[PDB]
Amino acid sequence: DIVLTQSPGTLSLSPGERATLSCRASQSVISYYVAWYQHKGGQAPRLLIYGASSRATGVPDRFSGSGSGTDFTLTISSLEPEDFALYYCQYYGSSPLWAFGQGTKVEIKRTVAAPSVFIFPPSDEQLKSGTASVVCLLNNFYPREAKVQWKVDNALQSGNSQESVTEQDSKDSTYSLSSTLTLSKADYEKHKVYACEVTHQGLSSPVTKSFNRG
Amino acid sequence: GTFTWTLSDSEGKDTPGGYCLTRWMLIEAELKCFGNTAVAKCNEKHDEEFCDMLRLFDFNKQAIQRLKAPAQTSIQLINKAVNALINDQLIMKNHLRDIMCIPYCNYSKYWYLNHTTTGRTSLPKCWLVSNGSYLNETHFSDDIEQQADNMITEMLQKEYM
Amino acid sequence: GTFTWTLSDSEGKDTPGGYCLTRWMLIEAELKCFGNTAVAKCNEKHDEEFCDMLRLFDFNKQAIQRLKAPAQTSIQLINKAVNALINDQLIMKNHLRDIMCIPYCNYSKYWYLNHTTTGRTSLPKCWLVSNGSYLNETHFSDDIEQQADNMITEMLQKEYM
Amino acid sequence: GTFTWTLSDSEGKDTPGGYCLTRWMLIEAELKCFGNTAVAKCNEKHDEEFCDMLRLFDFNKQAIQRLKAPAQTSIQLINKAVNALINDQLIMKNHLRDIMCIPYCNYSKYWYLNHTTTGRTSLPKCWLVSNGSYLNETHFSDDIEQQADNMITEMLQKEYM
Amino acid sequence: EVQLVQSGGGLVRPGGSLRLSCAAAGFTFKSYSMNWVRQAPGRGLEWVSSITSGGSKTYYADVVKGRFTVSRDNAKQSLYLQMNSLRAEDTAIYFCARSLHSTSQPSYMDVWGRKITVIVSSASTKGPSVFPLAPSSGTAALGCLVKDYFPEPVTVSWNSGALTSGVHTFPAVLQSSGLYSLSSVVTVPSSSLGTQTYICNVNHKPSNTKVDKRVEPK
Amino acid sequence: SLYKGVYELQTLELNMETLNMTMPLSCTKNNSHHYIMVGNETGLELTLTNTSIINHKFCNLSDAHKKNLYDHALMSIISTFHLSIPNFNQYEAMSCDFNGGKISVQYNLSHHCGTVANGVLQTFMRMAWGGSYIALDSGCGNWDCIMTSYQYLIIQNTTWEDHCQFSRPSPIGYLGLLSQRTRDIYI
Amino acid sequence: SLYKGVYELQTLELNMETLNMTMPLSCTKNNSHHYIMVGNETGLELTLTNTSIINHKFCNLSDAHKKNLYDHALMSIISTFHLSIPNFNQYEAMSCDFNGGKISVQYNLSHHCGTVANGVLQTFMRMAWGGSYIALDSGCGNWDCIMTSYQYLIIQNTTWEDHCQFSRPSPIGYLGLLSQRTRDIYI
Ligand SMILES: *[C@@H]1O[C@H](CO)[C@@H](O[C@@H]2O[C@H](CO)[C@@H](O[C@@H]3O[C@H](CO)[C@@H](O)[C@H](O[C@H]4O[C@H](CO)[C@@H](O)[C@H](O)[C@@H]4O)[C@@H]3O)[C@H](O)[C@H]2NC(C)=O)[C@H](O)[C@H]1NC(C)=O
Ligand SMILES: *[C@@H]1O[C@H](CO)[C@@H](O[C@@H]2O[C@H](CO)[C@@H](O[C@@H]3O[C@H](CO)[C@@H](O)[C@H](O[C@H]4O[C@H](CO)[C@@H](O)[C@H](O)[C@@H]4O)[C@@H]3O)[C@H](O)[C@H]2NC(C)=O)[C@H](O)[C@H]1NC(C)=O
Ligand SMILES: *[C@@H]1O[C@H](CO)[C@@H](O[C@@H]2O[C@H](CO)[C@@H](O[C@@H]3O[C@H](CO)[C@@H](O)[C@H](O[C@H]4O[C@H](CO)[C@@H](O)[C@H](O)[C@@H]4O)[C@@H]3O)[C@H](O)[C@H]2NC(C)=O)[C@H](O)[C@H]1NC(C)=O
Ligand SMILES: *[C@@H]1O[C@H](CO)[C@@H](O[C@@H]2O[C@H](CO)[C@@H](O[C@@H]3O[C@H](CO)[C@@H](O)[C@H](O[C@H]4O[C@H](CO)[C@@H](O)[C@H](O)[C@@H]4O)[C@@H]3O)[C@H](O)[C@H]2NC(C)=O)[C@H](O)[C@H]1NC(C)=O
Ligand SMILES: *[C@@H]1O[C@H](CO)[C@@H](O[C@@H]2O[C@H](CO)[C@@H](O[C@@H]3O[C@H](CO)[C@@H](O)[C@H](O[C@H]4O[C@H](CO)[C@@H](O)[C@H](O)[C@@H]4O)[C@@H]3O)[C@H](O)[C@H]2NC(C)=O)[C@H](O)[C@H]1NC(C)=O
Ligand SMILES: *[C@@H]1O[C@H](CO[C@@H]2O[C@@H](C)[C@@H](O)[C@@H](O)[C@@H]2O)[C@@H](O[C@@H]2O[C@H](CO)[C@@H](O[C@@H]3O[C@H](CO)[C@@H](O)[C@H](O)[C@@H]3O)[C@H](O)[C@H]2NC(C)=O)[C@H](O)[C@H]1NC(C)=O
Ligand SMILES: *[C@@H]1O[C@H](CO)[C@@H](O[C@@H]2O[C@H](CO)[C@@H](O[C@@H]3O[C@H](CO)[C@@H](O)[C@H](O)[C@@H]3O)[C@H](O)[C@H]2NC(C)=O)[C@H](O)[C@H]1NC(C)=O
Ligand SMILES: *[C@@H]1O[C@H](CO)[C@@H](O[C@@H]2O[C@H](CO)[C@@H](O[C@@H]3O[C@H](CO)[C@@H](O)[C@H](O)[C@@H]3O)[C@H](O)[C@H]2NC(C)=O)[C@H](O)[C@H]1NC(C)=O
Ligand SMILES: *[C@@H]1O[C@H](CO)[C@@H](O[C@@H]2O[C@H](CO)[C@@H](O[C@@H]3O[C@H](CO)[C@@H](O)[C@H](O)[C@@H]3O)[C@H](O)[C@H]2NC(C)=O)[C@H](O)[C@H]1NC(C)=O
Ligand SMILES: *[C@@H]1O[C@H](CO)[C@@H](O[C@@H]2O[C@H](CO)[C@@H](O)[C@H](O)[C@H]2NC(C)=O)[C@H](O)[C@H]1NC(C)=O
Ligand SMILES: *[C@@H]1O[C@H](CO)[C@@H](O[C@@H]2O[C@H](CO)[C@@H](O)[C@H](O)[C@H]2NC(C)=O)[C@H](O)[C@H]1NC(C)=O
Ligand SMILES: *[C@@H]1O[C@H](CO)[C@@H](O[C@@H]2O[C@H](CO)[C@@H](O)[C@H](O)[C@H]2NC(C)=O)[C@H](O)[C@H]1NC(C)=O
Ligand SMILES: *[C@@H]1O[C@H](CO)[C@@H](O[C@@H]2O[C@H](CO)[C@@H](O)[C@H](O)[C@H]2NC(C)=O)[C@H](O)[C@H]1NC(C)=O
Ligand SMILES: *[C@@H]1O[C@H](CO)[C@@H](O[C@@H]2O[C@H](CO)[C@@H](O)[C@H](O)[C@H]2NC(C)=O)[C@H](O)[C@H]1NC(C)=O
Ligand SMILES: *[C@@H]1O[C@H](CO)[C@@H](O[C@@H]2O[C@H](CO)[C@@H](O)[C@H](O)[C@H]2NC(C)=O)[C@H](O)[C@H]1NC(C)=O
Ligand SMILES: *[C@@H]1O[C@H](CO)[C@@H](O[C@@H]2O[C@H](CO)[C@@H](O)[C@H](O)[C@H]2NC(C)=O)[C@H](O)[C@H]1NC(C)=O
Ligand SMILES: *[C@@H]1O[C@H](CO)[C@@H](O)[C@H](O)[C@H]1NC(C)=O
Ligand SMILES: *[C@@H]1O[C@H](CO)[C@@H](O)[C@H](O)[C@H]1NC(C)=O
Repeated sequence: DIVLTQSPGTLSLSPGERATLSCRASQSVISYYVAWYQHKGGQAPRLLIYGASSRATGVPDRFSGSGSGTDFTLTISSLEPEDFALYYCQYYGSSPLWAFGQGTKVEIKRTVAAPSVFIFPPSDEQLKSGTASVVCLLNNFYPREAKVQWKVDNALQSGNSQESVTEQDSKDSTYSLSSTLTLSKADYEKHKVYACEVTHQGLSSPVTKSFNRG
Repeated sequence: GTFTWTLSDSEGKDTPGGYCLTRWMLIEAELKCFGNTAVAKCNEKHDEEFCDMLRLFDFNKQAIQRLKAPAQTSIQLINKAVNALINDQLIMKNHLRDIMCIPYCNYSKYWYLNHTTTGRTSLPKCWLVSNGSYLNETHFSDDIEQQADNMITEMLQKEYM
Repeated sequence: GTFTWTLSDSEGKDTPGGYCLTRWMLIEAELKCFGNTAVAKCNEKHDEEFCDMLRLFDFNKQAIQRLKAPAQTSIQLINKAVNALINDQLIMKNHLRDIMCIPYCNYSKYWYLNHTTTGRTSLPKCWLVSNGSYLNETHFSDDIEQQADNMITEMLQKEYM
Repeated sequence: GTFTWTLSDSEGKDTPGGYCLTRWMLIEAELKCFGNTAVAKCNEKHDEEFCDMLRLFDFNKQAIQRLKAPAQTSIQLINKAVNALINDQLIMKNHLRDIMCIPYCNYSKYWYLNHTTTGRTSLPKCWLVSNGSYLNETHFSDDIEQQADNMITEMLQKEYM
Repeated sequence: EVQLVQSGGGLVRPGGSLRLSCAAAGFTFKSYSMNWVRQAPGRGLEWVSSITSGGSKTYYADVVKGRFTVSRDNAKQSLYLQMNSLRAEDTAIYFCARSLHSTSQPSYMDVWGRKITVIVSSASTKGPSVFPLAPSSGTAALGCLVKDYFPEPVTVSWNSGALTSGVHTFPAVLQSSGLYSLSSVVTVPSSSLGTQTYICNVNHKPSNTKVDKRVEPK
Repeated sequence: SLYKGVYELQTLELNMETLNMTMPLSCTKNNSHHYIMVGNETGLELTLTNTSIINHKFCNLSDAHKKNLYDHALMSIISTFHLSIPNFNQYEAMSCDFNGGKISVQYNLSHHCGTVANGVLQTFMRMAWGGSYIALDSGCGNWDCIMTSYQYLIIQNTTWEDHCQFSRPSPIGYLGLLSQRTRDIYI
Repeated sequence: SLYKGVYELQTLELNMETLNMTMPLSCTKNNSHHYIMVGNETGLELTLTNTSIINHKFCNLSDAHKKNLYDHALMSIISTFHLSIPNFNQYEAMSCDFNGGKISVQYNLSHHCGTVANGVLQTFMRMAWGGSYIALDSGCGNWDCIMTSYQYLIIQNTTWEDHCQFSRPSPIGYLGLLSQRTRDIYI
């Protein structure tokens, strides 16, 4: 089956810069069947480039199509706030009939920001049910690449927590994360000290926020 | 100019008109015939690659037959009949298609619909190619649909006649 | 290219369109006219020898009329208009027919059907010739039948209109 | 030869087929589109000046798009595609018309009918000119009538279909 | 105007079927080919199935082969997609788009219909449980926890919708039990704690649940 | 005001200027000056004046081809003109100059009907199709007996400006002589 | 599997080899070797190699015509090639040799865009239409800026063998350049 490789998977720029989105195919495909799309999470995807080079109606002149053989490129001359979204390349004719790329993410490049870490103990109203939840808030940081580790009595726990990342803000252009550590009320009383270890690129040393039960 | 070669392979057939391709005109295939209802579009349409080959083969068939062989395979004849046999811009169009990375016709493979019972055949349209590889069948499925629907509309008119 | 000369002899006629041949355009014959229903096939069909002569005579009629006579019968004009008046491959086809001992059209004699009462005329098709002798009337009787039947089908449509 | 360029501007339209003219292709005018019912006559008729310009603009659109720009605007390409894009005798006809003081087409101004409510458009026929002045609207009013009546007959067939 | 009218979303248990529809608006439907396209949660774009104009040839992706049945009614100008024997991974948003594969023009999907929410899960409809998240001692952060609810979505506001600055309603995640859960937090000044009352206004449109939890520091 | 009470007469005028990158465009400024534009920065100047620009009667084309310094695009359209000229037997009127790629060809028109000046003027009317009748008297009157008051036809290269004053640009001119090429020429 | 439930998709591939007696057939063997077959015992060999076969820079065509020893059929297709080549002003790359009818023409391609090597390569792609993209890089990418890694184009006569390895024979090639003949050539 044909494999569409979109590079890079994450892209950081600013309005007015040149975006060079690539798309690699496993087989020497036909240029005439390559197409590019812009996907906004709120609505349906929009066709930008069809036939590798042709621009669809309503697509601004800044978008451009290029490529031949196995290397195809979508290039935006100068960026705009509306252009910051996801982009997909496609090819029709091989297996599967409609091949789709991975997903090139276009985000605004904010100056590096440090996450404001907060830890939340499980509420007593929740422990009455029979299950505890430990929330570790990471607020307003850049970039999105951040790692959260859970240490229970200075002992790491893996797989028992769930992360959640918000989208880049409209004004400050930062991200936020909320890793929720879920444990049983019987096992939450089995321990005493709980902490989440935050490691970010904009951190000189890994910050750890903790709390003692009771 | 405009092509003017008229082919005639009506001898010993159910209806006058129509052309047949001998098993020596097709690679790894037996002989195939096409009805007069189909070849009639060759006298009208100025843009069918398969019609230009029919006039080219019917010329090759008649030239070898009705003219004594030259001493050393003279090319003087075909150079003066080329404009009356094919279309010089139909091949020039496929050049530009190939030049613009668009699937073109290299005049080798042709496809056509053929009914499973009544045996009615369509006019063979050219199978396109780009970077030396034929298009998959799914690349132009809607073209077959438009061509398969033309069969139904053309079938309707005979009963209406 | 493709011929583009459009003739107009509609003045003082029952219907617009149609062309007439003066008694000086025909040898040992008076003037003959043909309806707009017939000459309309000259703008479409790319293979009628009689239509190429109509455009050639209507050019000769207009060139002598609308251009002051040259000093010594200049040929510069007709050489540049020949491709827009006739079909260079229609004459080339008749060469190959003559070359292959096949009855060809030497552009002199033409035949046509003409109703005995209503006076409807067909488009004059060319009378063929081989080894310098015209074909007898019986050589292409089935061609007249196909042409005489076209008259009935064309007659039917007017009432259907 | 015979022109063979096929244009395709069907993306994002109600029906496949048809061509649109951008506001940069027209002087002092916004963009105008024409239905597939109209542009279909461009693949058939060998005598429409507006169809030759459509193939010329669709070539200019595709040539700039699908071929990297030459070093100093090379003319080698258009010289070999001219016979497959336009008709060399259609322009030669307008020469002879201008030469014979007959109103000719200088390929600039075109007229067309456009319904006041349903928005159906005809194929733009060329606005003629003689001694450097366009014909008044009344010079060819009967041509519009024959063209406006064709709209009614073409409208009737869709309901009959 | 050229549009595609989508419809057919819903929730089903794994094993049940679901029909997707898509009507044609303002274009010759029988002239174009129809395709189905889905997007799994937090995943890339995927191709489901395709049926040519005139419905002569049908194609499917190896995943939904057998479970899915694409059909079209060129008389009604409508596209359909039956999803017999659905599974867990089939939950996604689905789209119907038209295409034309011909010699004349390249491959593209220009006209698209809006999203179609399909959720295939064995869990049942349950209201949310709102647990507070308060801090303890110049700005602090407090929030709510919307845990164990089904299905999506849930809207959360703060202080009757007046408080908007610094609010972060996090995307919901699906727990191992098959129940969604999210947290809505807001950054507030430390000087207002114990003085400005903070309440989160959670509304669960499924089951019509309206919970107002008071978040106060411990 | 409306045809058949339901239809409107609407018009459109093509903007030929956008075809400059693909094909040359022909337009005339006034009676004397006529232009062919090849691109957006290069052009050719056809002019009709009583003043001679080349006194010598030579045409070293072979040398110009060796020292390839001209633009091939402009050499194509100047070769198309001379090849389109029929009945060219008086090579004394052929005066050319290509010093360092600066192309310039002159035709001696001062020499009755069917002269060597006739075929040159006929080719000129087709070359600048849009508005060439201004250079001749009763242009539609004749075809073979074509004559002007001027005595020299000078074709020099020039830079691109908005010279299209009397007529708009048009490729209809140049595209017509491509078929007349190497025809009616004697051995 | 069947279209409209009543129709079948069937195909046919034409055997171009049978047209050999009437028209020439063009086919390519590999990257370097390309062929035009005229008959069943005579052919022509187009090859692209970095090795030169003609050191001298002459082309005695007039002598070759006097001592008529070549095949007129092969002289027609070699004249068709050079006449189809546009913008041929560098006659230094033109090196020919016709000793006793043994025909052989060489083009010096080692010399940027629009060079004398461009028009020769363009004519070559049309001559061996079936499978000429293998000799160039990104053949569909360009038309005017056409270039290869090799430095010489040698066209020698050869005997007939089953050289059609990469592509099948086809007259579509040769029949296309018959209209481009004597066009875009300068005086
Ligand atoms: C139009 O385009 C198509 C696709 O690009 C093109 O088709 C291909 O033609 C070649 C040439 O015939 C085929 O290659 C063959 O491969 C088989 C299997 O390996 C070989 O055995 C064949 O060899 C024969 O010829 C040799 C030399 O003459 C002999 O020594 C040998 O014994 C064989 O007889 C041959 O190399 C290829 O398979 C097809 N591809 C497809 C997909 O069909 C076609 O040729 C183009 N048309 C024209 C007119 O060029
Ligand atoms: C197309 O083919 C047909 C048949 O091959 C061909 O027709 C023939 O044309 C010749 C030439 O006109 C005819 O011959 C005539 O015979 C009569 C009777 O003998 C003569 O009187 C004619 O002579 C005239 O011309 C002489 C010299 O100009 C004069 O001195 C004399 O006084 C006459 O005016 C002439 O020789 C012949 O009869 C026909 N045959 C038939 C069957 O009609 C026709 O010419 C071909 N078309 C073209 C354009 O060549
Ligand atoms: C087909 O025939 C028609 C009619 O013969 C012909 O139309 C005419 O074209 C000329 C040239 O564009 C028009 O003249 C204009 O007049 C206005 C008003 O005076 C001027 O402002 C225009 O000047 C422009 O160009 C100058 C030099 O480039 C600039 O300096 C200036 O600022 C302007 O931009 C121009 O001279 C004339 O009005 C029309 N006539 C009609 C009735 O429309 C048409 O050109 C012919 N087609 C072709 C392809 O030649
Ligand atoms: C020779 O041909 C070439 C190509 O055919 C042609 O180039 C094109 O010129 C036009 C007009 O100069 C360019 O169009 C512009 O495109 C930009 C975006 O790319 C638009 O923003 C522009 O719009 C503004 O200007 C318009 C007036 O022109 C206003 O009406 C409008 O409201 C905007 O304010 C404008 O449309 C086009 O981009 C180029 N082509 C390319 C590939 O760049 C060239 O002009 C021709 N030569 C000559 C002398 O005309
Ligand atoms: C160049 O073109 C010429 C003419 O277009 C072409 O000549 C023809 O070649 C074919 C095949 O070699 C000949 O056909 C044979 O005809 C005899 C009877 O005359 C038959 O018996 C033969 O049949 C046997 O062989 C077949 C395989 O070819 C088997 O399939 C069959 O079952 C039989 O066993 C065979 O059909 C044909 O006769 C000549 N033409 C003439 C006028 O003789 C020539 O081959 C072309 N050049 C090349 C290199 O192909
Ligand atoms: C055209 O279509 C072919 C596939 O052929 C089709 O197969 C069915 C889906 C039906 O529709 C048939 O009617 C039709 O013939 C495409 O070819 C395929 O190429 C890919 C990549 O080159 C192959 O994938 C590989 O598979 C092997 C194992 O077989 C793996 O090891 C590789 O890692 C890779 O995944 C694929 O197998 C192959 N398909 C076949 C049937 O061979 C072709 O790409 C497509 N387009 C063109 C221009 O030909
Ligand atoms: C379209 O399809 C039909 C069938 O689906 C094709 O018809 C079959 O064609 C073959 C070969 O042309 C015929 O075979 C011959 O049979 C006769 C005896 O009848 C035998 O003497 C011959 O030697 C040969 O074997 C077959 O009879 C025929 N079948 C029918 C029912 O007509 C048809 O050829 C296809 N059309 C095209 C253009 O391929
Ligand atoms: C088809 O056949 C009919 C009759 O079978 C031909 O009609 C007749 O044609 C002649 C000559 O064109 C007409 O003669 C003329 O009569 C008028 C008076 O009406 C006279 O003034 C003229 O000087 C001339 O003598 C004759 O009237 C006419 N008869 C009828 C009934 O129309 C017709 O010409 C044939 N068509 C062709 C194309 O030959
Ligand atoms: C034939 O006549 C009709 C009306 O008599 C023309 O239709 C009108 O055309 C204009 C311009 O093409 C349309 O304007 C546009 O409106 C949209 C919003 O609908 C706007 O977004 C665009 O920017 C533009 O302003 C107008 O809507 C349209 N009216 C109708 C009822 O369709 C038609 O263009 C004429 N045909 C031709 C070939 O000129
Ligand atoms: C046509 O227009 C051109 C350009 O405006 C005129 O040429 C100019 O003539 C004057 C007077 O001889 C010179 O001073 C300028 O240098 C010329 N300019 C150019 C660009 O050549 C020309 O005279 C006009 N011809 C007519 C008949 O009006
Ligand atoms: C064109 O080139 C030729 C060849 O170089 C020039 O001919 C020379 O003419 C002068 C004067 O008549 C002689 O003294 C030389 O002997 C000639 N050279 C040769 C090699 O024969 C000719 O003058 C050039 N013409 C122009 C206009 O430049
Ligand atoms: C015709 O083309 C030549 C060559 O491109 C132009 O010559 C240039 O002229 C300018 C001004 O005289 C000089 O600054 C350049 O150095 C010249 N270039 C070369 C290569 O010689 C000439 O100007 C053009 N003709 C016109 C009227 O502009
Ligand atoms: C293309 O095929 C030809 C013929 O098979 C190859 O030519 C041969 O090259 C070898 C090695 O130089 C010589 O020994 C033979 O004498 C050559 N034969 C002929 C008939 O010329 C050629 O090398 C191949 N080219 C490529 C790139 O594979
Ligand atoms: C190429 O085709 C010709 C014509 O079919 C073959 O010619 C024959 O040659 C033999 C031996 O010289 C003669 O006995 C025959 O009389 C010739 N045929 C005719 C019709 O005159 C030739 O042999 C073929 N060559 C190859 C290599 O197949
Ligand atoms: C082509 O033919 C000419 C004419 O026979 C050859 O020219 C001769 O060249 C030699 C060496 O330069 C001179 O000594 C002779 O005087 C020349 N002969 C004449 C009649 O001028 C030329 O060498 C031939 N070229 C080739 C490649 O064979
Ligand atoms: C090109 O054609 C010539 C002439 O037909 C061929 O020359 C023959 O070569 C063979 C072998 O070297 C000799 O036995 C013959 O006597 C030659 N004939 C003549 C008339 O000179 C030459 O072989 C052909 N080229 C190739 C590659 O075969
Ligand atoms: C065109 O009109 C002008 C205006 O008087 C006139 O001088 C000229 O002779 C006319 N030319 C033709 C060919 O009618
Ligand atoms: C054709 O495919 C080959 C295979 O990789 C590639 O190298 C070449 O660049 C392609 N050519 C074109 C014109 O797409």
